[PDB]
Amino acid sequence: RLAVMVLRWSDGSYLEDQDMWRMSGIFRDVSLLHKPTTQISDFHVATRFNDDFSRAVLEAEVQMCGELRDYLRVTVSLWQGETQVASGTAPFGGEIIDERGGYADRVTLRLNVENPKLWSAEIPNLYRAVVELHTADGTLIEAEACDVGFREVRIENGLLLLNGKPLLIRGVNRHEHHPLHGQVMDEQTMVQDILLMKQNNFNAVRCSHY
Amino acid sequence: PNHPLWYTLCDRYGLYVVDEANIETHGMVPMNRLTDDPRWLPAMSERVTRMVQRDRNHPSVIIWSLGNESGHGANHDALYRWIKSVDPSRPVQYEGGGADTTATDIICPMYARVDEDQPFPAVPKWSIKKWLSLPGETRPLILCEYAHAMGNSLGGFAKYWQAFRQYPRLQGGFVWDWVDQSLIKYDENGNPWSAYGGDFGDTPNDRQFCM
Ligand SMILES: [Mg+2]
Ligand code: NA
Ligand code: NA
Repeated sequence: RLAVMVLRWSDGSYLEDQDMWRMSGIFRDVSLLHKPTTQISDFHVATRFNDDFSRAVLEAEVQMCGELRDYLRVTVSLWQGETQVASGTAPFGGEIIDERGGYADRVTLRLNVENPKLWSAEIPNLYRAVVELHTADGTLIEAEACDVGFREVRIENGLLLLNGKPLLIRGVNRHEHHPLHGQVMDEQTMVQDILLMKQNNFNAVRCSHY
Repeated sequence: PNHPLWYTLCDRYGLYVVDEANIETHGMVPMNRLTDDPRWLPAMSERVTRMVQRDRNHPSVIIWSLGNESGHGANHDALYRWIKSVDPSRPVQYEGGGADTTATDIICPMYARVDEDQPFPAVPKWSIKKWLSLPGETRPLILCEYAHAMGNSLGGFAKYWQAFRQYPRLQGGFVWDWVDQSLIKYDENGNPWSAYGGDFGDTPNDRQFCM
């Protein structure tokens, strides 16, 4: 049995003065997650490009918690549909970063990707990155994953560029609001909103204000 | 460069002066044919250097100009740097080759409009409000020529002044121009009349465009 005591007002309320209905409760999902003792505790995915975006490097930094041992490995594999386009395997132990050494509980994998399909609002090309924590001899401990979009965002010479080209933001601010359910969001409502936005030539959304 | 007395009168009465080298090669095709040619660098240099040597002590002179309508050539870049080296006290401007070249401290277009772009190939005349904020652009903008006062004209003059007052980096301009270049001719009765291009048997000519 769980017991949750939810307070409508707290010191946090001073930082939550958005122009919206003031409601309260357990208004998003509740879940139970099982992780192994030796686990992926964090991972970051970055994509860097050459000048014309014909070559990319996917860099995945992976952190573990738990029992750190020499047999441990991380494999990051990159998929385009059913095709594996890239893969890298390494033991834990990052590069030396200061006088005390490095992160023995971290590893950075670097994957070369030739002619990556690029992500934009126009063509949302995605790859799948699978992060496998495993023993060297082939025992999967656990896997985590994410959708990867190969894109660079940078400001250069006063312009916001996406994959080297200046964006024109056709945006809208969107609160999480339902006339019956209040601030509870469901998949159906989210999809309905996205379809209507795209059908009306929007390409961008601001999470006003959270 | 003007008659020497002009600068003394501007010193004393109080007018800001742009002193401009006697270099215009407008009729060349393309406009920079001579100004990009190193064989014409000596001749151009004398028109710039001898102006600076003569007029550099006049307080009324606040800006040096490399000339007018001669495109943009390497000779301009060389002479821009010569002036900057010998006289750091005054900005150098030049409109040729698109009004915002490496040979000018001031974006100095001629007849760029307030709100309307004129996107000519190679040498566009942007809206002056737009021009200021082009990616990477930081310089002030002062039109070397605007509001062409030919005949019944100066329509839209107020639009320029509204923009000049609203935008810090729009710092005004020079109207084209002060005085009609008409000449006096005499009829059979000896009565004077105002003449323009073609009235002296001059051909080819550009008729009333001198006024
Ligand atoms: Mg507010
Ligand atoms: Na101004
Ligand atoms: Na004229």
